[PDB]
Amino acid sequence: ATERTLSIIKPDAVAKNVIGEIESRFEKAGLKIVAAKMLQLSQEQAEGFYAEHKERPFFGDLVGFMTSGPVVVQVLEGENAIAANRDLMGATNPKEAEAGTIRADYAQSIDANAVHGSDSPESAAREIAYFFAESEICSR
Amino acid sequence: ATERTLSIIKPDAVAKNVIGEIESRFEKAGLKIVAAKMLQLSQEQAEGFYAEHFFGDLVGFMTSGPVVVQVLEGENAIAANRDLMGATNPKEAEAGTIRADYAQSIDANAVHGSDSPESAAREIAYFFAESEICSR
Repeated sequence: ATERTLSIIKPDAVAKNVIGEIESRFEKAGLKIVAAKMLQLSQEQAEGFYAEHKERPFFGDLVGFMTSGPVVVQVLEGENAIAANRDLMGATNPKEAEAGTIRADYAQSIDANAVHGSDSPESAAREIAYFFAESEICSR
Repeated sequence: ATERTLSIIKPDAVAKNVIGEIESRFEKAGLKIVAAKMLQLSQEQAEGFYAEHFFGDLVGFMTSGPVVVQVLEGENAIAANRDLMGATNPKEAEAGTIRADYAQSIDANAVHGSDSPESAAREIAYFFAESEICSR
């Protein structure tokens, strides 16, 4: 059945002005943007969201980047969306993503990998709540 | 000059999931999405926004479903957004313009766009706080 997952278009993608194309990959895969907003995270906001990695070697560098510029945080909804959005995205590391994946077409380095998406139902619920209030989401 | 303008992707376009295609239109035209949010407009919100004004029809459509409100920035953005959208009525908009390509009627014309400098500032400020617009 249908589900909702969190997707972030990251600073690097935002700065390349490729929001439309990426957004079209989602839409044309059958997923619908049911909640979205552009913003710039703060040191604290980035750290809250990525708390899971709070003691890994790239945490400091990740926070830096996810806060370095604006992003489009958004909720994608559709049939089996969590798994779907992962298929669209490709490997976290761009040099491993099959051709045609957002991460392979729009990014070079794992630092600046274009997009984020949730990896499970449990993190999908957590992440959506982090950035959106239920009344903000306009299921359609 | 580098101006800003208000853009809305109206319910009809959002309903058919073409947010990508229209967004790519602006970006490729040289415009930049410098602030955005999806949201369902309430009665007052729509009436509030359409302050300088069939009215009951406009309001009715503009609230029939979710929309994406946003600020576009870049050289001559206000009129470029206009030349891009095409004529307000799609039954007359030149081929290629957003409205001809996505729009059915003048009642559901896919997009909206600050019609002037004075209308832009008003329109932008109504939906967005300055701190939600991050130029680049």
